[PDB]
Amino acid sequence: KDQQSAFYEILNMPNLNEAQRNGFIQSLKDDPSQSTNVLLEADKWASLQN
Amino acid sequence: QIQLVQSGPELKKPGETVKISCKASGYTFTDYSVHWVKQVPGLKWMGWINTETGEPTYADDFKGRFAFSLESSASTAYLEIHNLTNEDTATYFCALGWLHWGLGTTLTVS
Amino acid sequence: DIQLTQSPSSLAMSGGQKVTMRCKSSQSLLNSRNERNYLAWYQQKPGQSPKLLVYFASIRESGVPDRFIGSGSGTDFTLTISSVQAEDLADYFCLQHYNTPWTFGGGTKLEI
Repeated sequence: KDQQSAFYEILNMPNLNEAQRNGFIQSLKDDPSQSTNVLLEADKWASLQN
Repeated sequence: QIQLVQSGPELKKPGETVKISCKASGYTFTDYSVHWVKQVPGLKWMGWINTETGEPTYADDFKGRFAFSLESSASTAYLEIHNLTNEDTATYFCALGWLHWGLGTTLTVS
Repeated sequence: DIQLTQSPSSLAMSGGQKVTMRCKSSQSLLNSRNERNYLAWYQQKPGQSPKLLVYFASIRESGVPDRFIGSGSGTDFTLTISSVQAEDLADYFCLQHYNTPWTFGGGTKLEI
């Protein structure tokens, strides 16, 4: 029930790269674990976004 | 591997113009901004440039003689300083945001 | 503008002992969107470019030894070296990237 929250946040990231977004979601599909690691990558690159 | 490489050291006489390049590799260049930092021999943030649109945003202390530009076909950011003075003598860094810093370029005005 | 006031500018070390450096911001660096504190710690050796040690206040960067420990939230942040080694003799400074005018800490020189 925590992984689905990460699915919601990454899927609703405002200005994420669509190819990178599919990679974050696909990594959340292959292994529902590491939910904090993928959200960390998403927040890391979103903070560097233009 | 994310890598930033800058141009070599520069020796300039006062009043001239210097242009510093910064070649990037290892990531999508157009998605993440490039920032410029000045290190006097602390650290002072100069500004950033939008990699997608090319629009630069300068700090208050760098609004006059400084200009940021890009060559997207080569993934290279540029820093141009006009009318060089003695205070411009410093090491200039291009940085992929807060993540990765460039190797640096030492400018000496004399 | 957000101002960064670091801890001391110099520190004398005895090999193995713990060293703590502090970074206080005038305003909170915690982003309500992702609940991250937009502050990073960097190590810079003479004649070399700064290296990222900790990002998002307390998250250690890949490749950094686990003795470099960043912590804190809001306005008070600290970078801790559990057992200072000989290869850690360098300058350290914090950086806030919450607002557009990025500001840097004064710098911390680690020497014997």
